[PDB]
Amino acid sequence: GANKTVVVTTILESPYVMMKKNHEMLEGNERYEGYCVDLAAEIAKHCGFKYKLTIVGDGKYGARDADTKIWNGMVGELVYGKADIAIAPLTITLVREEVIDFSKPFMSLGISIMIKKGTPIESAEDLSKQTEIAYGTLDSGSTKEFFRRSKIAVFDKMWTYMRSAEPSVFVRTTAEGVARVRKSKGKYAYLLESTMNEYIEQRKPCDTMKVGGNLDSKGYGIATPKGSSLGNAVNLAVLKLNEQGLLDKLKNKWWYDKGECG
Ligand SMILES: CN1N=C(C(=O)O)[C@@H]2[C@@H](C(=O)O)NC[C@@H]21
Ligand SMILES: [Cl-]
Repeated sequence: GANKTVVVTTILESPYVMMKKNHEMLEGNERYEGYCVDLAAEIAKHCGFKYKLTIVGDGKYGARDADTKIWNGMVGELVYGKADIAIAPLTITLVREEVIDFSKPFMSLGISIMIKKGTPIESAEDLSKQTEIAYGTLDSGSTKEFFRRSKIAVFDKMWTYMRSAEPSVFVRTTAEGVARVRKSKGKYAYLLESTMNEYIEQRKPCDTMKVGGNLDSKGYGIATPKGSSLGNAVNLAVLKLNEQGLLDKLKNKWWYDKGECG
């Protein structure tokens, strides 16, 4: 049939998608800025479609409720037909791959440790061998699942602690995790994706630090409904954009050009 505007679902997560300061005076796609806003424009240009950015209605990434079997978040919007494509820091995972299609990754990352500056922790092993400093993950996401599945002694010790810790060590959003690090006087460490950690480290108040290496290696992908015809072109566009340097240009624009910490 005739071409229609492609509905893009995305999520407010810095520096991927943010409201422009003057969004009250703006309409449509111009309300938003960030890495994924720029990426959406490039994908649409390289696939020849017009598009409308929308913020996921429930504010969530995408997980399946164990009792109802209903998918929430951006994944749900694709699964149930409410959006045509998701362009966001959505981690490529086994369970999501079963219900949606993912492009090859547009960004590489791994699980990492965030501390308040001066916290006496250098590694995951350090965290696992002590109790004074609490530590946790985003409550629904791929980081939590890495710990749930690990056979590595240190990480399994960490999961056994986190899953039963009181009060809960799990947080609702990145912003909550960061705030908890900043306000807990060194007594909370946050396990999160290296991409967010590295962004936050270069934002005022310049009071956090990434410690140690990454624990794994994964990727973010552009997602489409399973079997969608848009999937093939989007996948080729991601590879083409990487090969020409555009993805790294956008990463440097949104991470290090805008660093506030010297
Ligand atoms: C904010 N992000 N942190 C995550 C984590 O699990 O650390 C989630 C992960 C996912 O797609 O589940 N990538 C987006 C979310
Ligand atoms: Cl081991």
